Amino acid sequence: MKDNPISPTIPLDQDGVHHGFLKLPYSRDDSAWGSVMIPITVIQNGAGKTALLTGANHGDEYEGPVALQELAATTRAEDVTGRLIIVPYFNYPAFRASARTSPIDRGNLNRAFPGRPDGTVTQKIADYFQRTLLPMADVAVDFHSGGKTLDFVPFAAAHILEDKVLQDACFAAMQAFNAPYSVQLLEIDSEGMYDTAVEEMGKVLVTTELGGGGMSTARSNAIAKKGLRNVLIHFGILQGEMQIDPSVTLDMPDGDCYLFSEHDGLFEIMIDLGEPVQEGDLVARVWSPDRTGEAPVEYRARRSGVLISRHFPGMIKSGDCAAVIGVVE
Amino acid sequence: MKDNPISPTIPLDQDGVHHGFLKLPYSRDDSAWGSVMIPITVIQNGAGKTALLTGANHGDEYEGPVALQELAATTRAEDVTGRLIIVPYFNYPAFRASARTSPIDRGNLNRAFPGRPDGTVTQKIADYFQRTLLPMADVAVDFHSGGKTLDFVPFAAAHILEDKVLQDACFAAMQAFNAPYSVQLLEIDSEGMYDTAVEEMGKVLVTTELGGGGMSTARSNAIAKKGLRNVLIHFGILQGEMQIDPSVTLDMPDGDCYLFSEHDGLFEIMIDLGEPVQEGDLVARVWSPDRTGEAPVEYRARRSGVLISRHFPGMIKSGDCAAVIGVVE
Amino acid sequence: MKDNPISPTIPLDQDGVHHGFLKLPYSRDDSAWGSVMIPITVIQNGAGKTALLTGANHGDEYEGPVALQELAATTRAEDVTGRLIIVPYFNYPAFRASARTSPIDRGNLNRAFPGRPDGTVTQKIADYFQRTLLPMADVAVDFHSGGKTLDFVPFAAAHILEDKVLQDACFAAMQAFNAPYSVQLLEIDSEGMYDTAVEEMGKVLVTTELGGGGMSTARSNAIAKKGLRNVLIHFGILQGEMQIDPSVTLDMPDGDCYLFSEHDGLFEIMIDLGEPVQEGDLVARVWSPDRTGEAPVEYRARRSGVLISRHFPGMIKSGDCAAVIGVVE
Amino acid sequence: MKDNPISPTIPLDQDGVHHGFLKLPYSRDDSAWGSVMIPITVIQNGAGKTALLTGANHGDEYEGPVALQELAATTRAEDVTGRLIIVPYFNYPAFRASARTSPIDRGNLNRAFPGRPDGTVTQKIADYFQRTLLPMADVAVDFHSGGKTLDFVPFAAAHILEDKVLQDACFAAMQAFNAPYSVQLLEIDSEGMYDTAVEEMGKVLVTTELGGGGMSTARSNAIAKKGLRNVLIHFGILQGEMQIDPSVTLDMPDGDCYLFSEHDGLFEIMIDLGEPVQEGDLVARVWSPDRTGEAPVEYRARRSGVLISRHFPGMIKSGDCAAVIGVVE
Amino acid sequence: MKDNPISPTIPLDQDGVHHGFLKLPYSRDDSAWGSVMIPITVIQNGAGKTALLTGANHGDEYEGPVALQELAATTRAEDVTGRLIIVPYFNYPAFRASARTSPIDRGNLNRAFPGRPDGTVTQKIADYFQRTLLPMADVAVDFHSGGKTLDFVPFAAAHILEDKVLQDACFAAMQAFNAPYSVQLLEIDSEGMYDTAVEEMGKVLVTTELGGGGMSTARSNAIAKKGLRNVLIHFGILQGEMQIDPSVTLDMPDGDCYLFSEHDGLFEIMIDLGEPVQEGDLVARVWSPDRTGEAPVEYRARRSGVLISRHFPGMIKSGDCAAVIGVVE
Amino acid sequence: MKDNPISPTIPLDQDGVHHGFLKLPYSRDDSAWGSVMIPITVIQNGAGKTALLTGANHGDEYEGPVALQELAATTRAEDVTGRLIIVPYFNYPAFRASARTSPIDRGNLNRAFPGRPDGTVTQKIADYFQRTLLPMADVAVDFHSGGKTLDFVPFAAAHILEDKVLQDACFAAMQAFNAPYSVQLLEIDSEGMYDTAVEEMGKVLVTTELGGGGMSTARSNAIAKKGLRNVLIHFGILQGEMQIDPSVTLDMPDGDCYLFSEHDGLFEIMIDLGEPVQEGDLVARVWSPDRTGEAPVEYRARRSGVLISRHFPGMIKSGDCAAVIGVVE
Ligand SMILES: [Ca+2]
Ligand SMILES: [Ca+2]
Ligand SMILES: [Ca+2]
Ligand SMILES: [Ca+2]
Ligand SMILES: [Ca+2]
Ligand SMILES: [Ca+2]
Ligand SMILES: [Cl-]
Ligand SMILES: [Cl-]
Ligand SMILES: [Cl-]
Ligand SMILES: [Cl-]
Ligand SMILES: [Cl-]
Ligand SMILES: [Cl-]
Repeated sequence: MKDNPISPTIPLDQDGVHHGFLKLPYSRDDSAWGSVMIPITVIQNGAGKTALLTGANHGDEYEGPVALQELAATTRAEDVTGRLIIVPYFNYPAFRASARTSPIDRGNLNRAFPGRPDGTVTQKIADYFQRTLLPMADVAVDFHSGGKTLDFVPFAAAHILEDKVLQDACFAAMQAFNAPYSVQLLEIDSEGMYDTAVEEMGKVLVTTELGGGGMSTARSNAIAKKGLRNVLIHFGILQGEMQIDPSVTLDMPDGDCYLFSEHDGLFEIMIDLGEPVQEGDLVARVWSPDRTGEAPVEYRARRSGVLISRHFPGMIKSGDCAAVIGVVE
Repeated sequence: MKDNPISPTIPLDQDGVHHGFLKLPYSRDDSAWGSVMIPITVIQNGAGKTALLTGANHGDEYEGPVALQELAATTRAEDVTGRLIIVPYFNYPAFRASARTSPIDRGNLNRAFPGRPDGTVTQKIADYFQRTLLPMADVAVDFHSGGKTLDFVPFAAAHILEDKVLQDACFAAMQAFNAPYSVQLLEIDSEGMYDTAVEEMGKVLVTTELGGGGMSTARSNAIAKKGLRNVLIHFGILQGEMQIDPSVTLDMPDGDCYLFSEHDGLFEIMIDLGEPVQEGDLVARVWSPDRTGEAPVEYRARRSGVLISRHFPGMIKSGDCAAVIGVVE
Repeated sequence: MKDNPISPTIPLDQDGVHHGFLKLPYSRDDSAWGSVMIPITVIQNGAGKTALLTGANHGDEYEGPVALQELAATTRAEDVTGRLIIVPYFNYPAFRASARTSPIDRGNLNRAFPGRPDGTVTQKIADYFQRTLLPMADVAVDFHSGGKTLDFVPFAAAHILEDKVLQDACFAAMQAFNAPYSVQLLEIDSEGMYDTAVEEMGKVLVTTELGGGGMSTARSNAIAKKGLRNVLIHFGILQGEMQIDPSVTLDMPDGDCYLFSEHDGLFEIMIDLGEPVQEGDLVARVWSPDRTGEAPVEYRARRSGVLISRHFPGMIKSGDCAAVIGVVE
Repeated sequence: MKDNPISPTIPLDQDGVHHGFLKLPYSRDDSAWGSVMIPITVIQNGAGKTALLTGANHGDEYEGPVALQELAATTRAEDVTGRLIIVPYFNYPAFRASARTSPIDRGNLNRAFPGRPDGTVTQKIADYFQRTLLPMADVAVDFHSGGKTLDFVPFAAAHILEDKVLQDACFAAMQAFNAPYSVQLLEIDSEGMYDTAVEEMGKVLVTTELGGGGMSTARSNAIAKKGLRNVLIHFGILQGEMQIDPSVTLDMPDGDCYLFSEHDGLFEIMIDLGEPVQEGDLVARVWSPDRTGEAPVEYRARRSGVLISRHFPGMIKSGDCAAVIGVVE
Repeated sequence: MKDNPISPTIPLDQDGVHHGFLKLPYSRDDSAWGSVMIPITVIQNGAGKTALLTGANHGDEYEGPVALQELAATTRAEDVTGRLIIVPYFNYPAFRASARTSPIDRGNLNRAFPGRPDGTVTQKIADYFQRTLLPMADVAVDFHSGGKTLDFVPFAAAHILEDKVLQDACFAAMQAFNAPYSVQLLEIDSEGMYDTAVEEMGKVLVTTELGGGGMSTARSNAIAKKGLRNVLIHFGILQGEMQIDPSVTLDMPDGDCYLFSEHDGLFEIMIDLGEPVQEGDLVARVWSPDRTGEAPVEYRARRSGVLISRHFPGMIKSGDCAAVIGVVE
Repeated sequence: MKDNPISPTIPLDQDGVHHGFLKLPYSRDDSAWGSVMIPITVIQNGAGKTALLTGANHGDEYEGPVALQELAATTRAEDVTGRLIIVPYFNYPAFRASARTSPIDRGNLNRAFPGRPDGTVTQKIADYFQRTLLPMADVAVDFHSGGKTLDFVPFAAAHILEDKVLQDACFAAMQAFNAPYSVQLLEIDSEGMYDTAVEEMGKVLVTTELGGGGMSTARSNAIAKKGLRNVLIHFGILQGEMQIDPSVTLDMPDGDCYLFSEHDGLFEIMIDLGEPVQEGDLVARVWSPDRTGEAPVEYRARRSGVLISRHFPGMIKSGDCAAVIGVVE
């Protein structure tokens, strides 16, 4: 396989604090000899694990990026035993466009793995992570949130894996994160995902869904920072005492959606995130976007639980997931 | 002045429940003989005031539209003493585009008054309301929310007016709405506004800011429905007992913004809506959108209070209002 | 009033055949020192009336432009007694974009009159015609067709005017055109129209609707050529014998539309142009564009007649005129 | 091969009338957890063939969709012996955009076969038809028309195939359709086509070209309905007597085009669809789109015949097929 | 007249060096409570004239902006006797888009005067300069270059004015600038121009054309810096000795263009900027953009001189000014 | 492999002068039966080499196209001994869009080789050149310039190749071209390039960089014409005496860039093309595009030399190559 064309502007394996870029050549109409300059910080000191920390895998998901920018700007080499490789804006082009996917190639980075060194920009990013960065990491933390179109109760997630020893390691790392909700689930759609790239190498992956709507709050930003610091202590890279608060564990959500809208319209949710519903209760109504006087279409809960995910925008489209009802363990 | 070209598909002054459209002729490349069909419901019965009820003055503001669609679809003529003229989607084209302003003319309907019958689509809407609908109304309720770029604590607002008798009437109607926050304020920018069109006629206007972010919640939707029902009881059009809960009154916010961003970047708010801050406390930080390792720009509270408004999206732009700190009476 | 900035590249009042442009200065991002070069041909010889002949008042209407390009390219000075001022592409920018309206300013040239010399490109075109060209003309012929969104039976039209002497002159010119259908109608929407600009000067105007759909046929192109040659003989500018065929006269259509769609969908017309319908007969059905199994919405004839106009495209929008039923005299 | 991700919202093999959707997951910036909901109706009763019926393979071709929506909405289970699988909008996204090709991926569905379950939306549609739906069908009817850029005399077509037994079966089905014109032709460009997908399985395919211009007429819509009903009787699925009218058979058109334009301009056709031309007769002229006085470019018939296809829009581009001359058998 | 809504973030009349913004409120879909933050620097010390210095009146013209950014960043209060008001990016939105005109309103700022406080963004900029900034200035320097579509020999220009005393003052200031070419000309198109706004107040205006093509060179940047420093010494605001080099004076160019292209194509200029041509010499040829083998269209010099302006891009459009031939005094 | 679908409208191997097109079928929404008509001229006479001559490999690079259009229009068969195959607009769609890459597929033709007959338009062009045209050529001349974003001193280039006999042949052809600068360099990025397609067949390739900025001058156009005529004499196809002027040879530039910008802003170059710099001298400064008063970012020469390449536009982006310093042999 050809070598990936990315070259860092900083060394990745030297002691100290280094701030620079992954330079990905990108020739196009408005820059014949141009590049995508992906921000990166490496902090390395003494002996320990290397953690690869990413935010904005999707460009409209902000909690991880806030936590990672602060981490990169405020952590001293002397506080670290091991290595932090910090990339707050993973699909950097998508992040710059405030979009889930890249405006260069419409690439969903989270489904681009293992990528290729001679493909689209998004594929070249994936390939560099697959073959260059991940092999130097022992563990990975990849932050997600709902994005502009979805909102979730704030959870950390661990995966059901064939390797039960790794599964337990991932579960322990997820507990350390200590988000207000905790999940362990089988990933239905594992092919091409970043999580799969990490896990199939035998490495612990920590992942989240920390809110959504294309925004973040002080509370959600604080969940990301605590969770990040906690897992970094768990991995032995940072030192100190972990913050431990109550967490609500959700029964195996099957990761699937059952309340798909069959109509475009004005979206009216009937309960808010985290709140209970009984089987048959109204979860949402879709009102006509183009006339008055018409009965709304109703979406009812198929079982009892709490609302764990919702369509975010005021307007919903045919085929959109309206809501997901989860079950507290 | 020429007559406005809008013609309703239903009568506006007949007893009963009528659902139809304001047909605004709109000739353009993709429809030579086309129209904007603005949904409208009229419900009239017995004797009483006429209320003109609008939502989606701005197209990305959803609480009012939910409350008004439900009102139009579920109210019986026999429940009404007076007249309801219900227009859930006021700048209908903006609403269809999920945008603050119309995609036809970039018109901000809320600053288009008094409009003109021979202008842009937005101006023709304004002119029809100014000269045809408002003169048949005794009172008006015009719902707002922050839109995609802003979020507010949920308030009902009444204006400081030169006519102190009307000012008191507006204040009383705002109290009846009974949102979780209550405001009375002088409008700095009154020229061209819908509120001014109503108030300068000597008529009570009820207005709100019920959340934002281009979405609504069951809680915010419920605030709109209760407030609407309450004011309609206050105006004698609907009957029943009002729902009265506690409300927090905000001292005269001067309606202005003091924490303008001077930088594009990643927006980190430090406290959430409704939460307290002391003078000099950090309210927000703007992180570099294109590198790591840089100290963030900080925005500090100029006085003590609670956060009443915030920039919503993850990314903030130079010149955006970051936040507004209000003071509890 | 300022002088219009248009300058012809040819003289407009010299004997012979001259082909050139109306140069309208147009400074913009992609040409700081640029122009719109509107094609024009002047043919002048001996003594007689001047006719001003325009096509593509709307840019997606093609019969007139075909007839006028052929006229400009094939008429000898020696065949003319008077003057032809031939502008096949009247809203030239709209014509170049294959659009009803200009892509520069969205201007509908047909409603831009009297225009202004310091306005938008479309307004400057109108102003030049209003103050420079029309005053040198005795008569005008302005070709229309339905455009991309409409189709009409092919008619020549004369207007009901306050000046009954001019009305009769216009009627006679319309009869000479001898399209397969003939109409005389009161124009409901006369303000700003080209037709009004001509007629209020006391001048004969010949106008048409010769088909539509953004295309033309050999038959429709031939209707335009015969009609043009006929009226030019009637006006004494060209010599020869007129072609006279049968014409169907339509009773005063009121120029208005009664079968507006209230739904977006798949458009199914039930009779074709020129064909009869009885009162209450189905004229069109609108099928759901996004599901199967739903009963279609039906549009029925309000009176007996023949179909004289129809919505053209497969997809119809809310507020589109579906069809117009006319009555044979 | 991976399973296709499409799941129907209805059963496809149960007796009765079922209306629903093929849910194709489609995650993108404006819907992270979204779908393309392709309308589908299944009608099954008793014993017989299964027919797979598609319209809007190309999204700007309307006759088939009208005929299929009516079929899905008006056919009773009790009228059927066999199964109808009805998909009026085959490239559903293209249909929603009124475009030949999908706005998601620019996919021409008619050249996307056999597709793949992990490709673009258009490829996933093709793959589902190739591996799931077609194998449950005995016969297929796939409607085409010219689209926005082309118009054809209305024909049903059967293909010259290597399997002469199937060729005869296809020919018989085409005769039953009984369009006003009949063709049997060798398909030059068979790779990737839907027709090839059906035929190479040993299955009868019925295909058409029923007009064009991005519109349909009552006559063309009626041709589609009769042809559909006729072939469904021929296949034994519906009962009744076929409608048989005269049909004109065209000699093997070689499916190729010889009158390509080498110029952009104003398109003037000289004869209309179905009308005769002699060898060397003028078929079309292209006039300058940007000046007057220039001789037009002429396109002449290479042999005698009738006009069977034409460029539709008023403006023609360099490299566009102007016209095709066919020969009556 | 209403007050302009712009408020500076810095004082404009205080001694010292102040860097900030003109905050122009700008509410729109992507920022409800947003602003255009126009950069501004004020440097004031001791006694003297105030100069108002602008670059990027057009956003794709770069020499002035380079010279003004350096001036604002490197000049000490102690070096100044008077006041510098420095706005390197005058049509700031156009500058941010690298466009001649604003992407907000397509406004050409140079023709927006006197503007209005309640108009478009561009008009509000003009109004603030007309009524607030210009009245506090004694002199103005407004830099231009050709932009993306034009290139000029580098000149400073002074205007022929009715006030001959001011005319002489402007001429003297232009000589001090000492560009490699010098011009004094009557402005044909004076209405709405910035230059007119300054001059009609009785104030000296210094203007330029320092190159073009949407770029600048070290030589052209150096012409701007020397010229700026020179005029600031001439006005008594900066101290030191002026740089004086040879300058070529051009005879009254009439500011008009005579070699307009009547064709789109590949543009071949035959002589370069500053080089001589004789009457009848070939100045440019336009080659067909869509075929080979065709004779090019030729543009010949109407009189002897030197090339002072040229169309820049490889592709030229109908109506573009190809070139202007000037005459050395 | 399938045959490429391109068919010439002229013979390619007949004596004489032939002007026509490569017809590449291209079906799309705005032309169902359309084509890309690539201009081509073939001139053949007597005995000799065939040269394949291309311009506008990138569509915004104009010197080659000017030289080749003139060559195709002015060369007589009788002047030729051999064959010229002249394609002035190689990526024809990119040329028509004045873009580096095709607007159809964003294809960079120069990296599309060997292409495929069933791929994108750009790939089909490449495939036709790879398998049809190149095999009939003995030599190739492929013109480049910087494009809209880059400017270069005008050089002819020859490559360092493994076949040292061919390397010497290429070097000799480059010397004959006799541009004002001469280079021989190892191509770092050879995979997929046109140059590689030619050279790996054992054939001499002549290539250039003759200026840039999306424009050309009489001087740069003249460099292209002389160089073309010279190499055609060297190859024995045209007769006459070569023009020989001084040429500056550049030491092996490594073809790489070391002064990448890490900042968006206003670009100020400090020396111009061809001018000397010493190690550590300032080559460029990037000024803030959104405020005043800030120190600029500086880019310094890493070694002594002359400026051989520069970023062209006024605005530079993060990751853009600012400049390249070369060394005179
Ligand atoms: Ca440790
Ligand atoms: Ca009452
Ligand atoms: Ca006569
Ligand atoms: Ca049967
Ligand atoms: Ca002084
Ligand atoms: Ca020879
Ligand atoms: Cl994903
Ligand atoms: Cl507002
Ligand atoms: Cl009109
Ligand atoms: Cl096809
Ligand atoms: Cl200007
Ligand atoms: Cl390249």
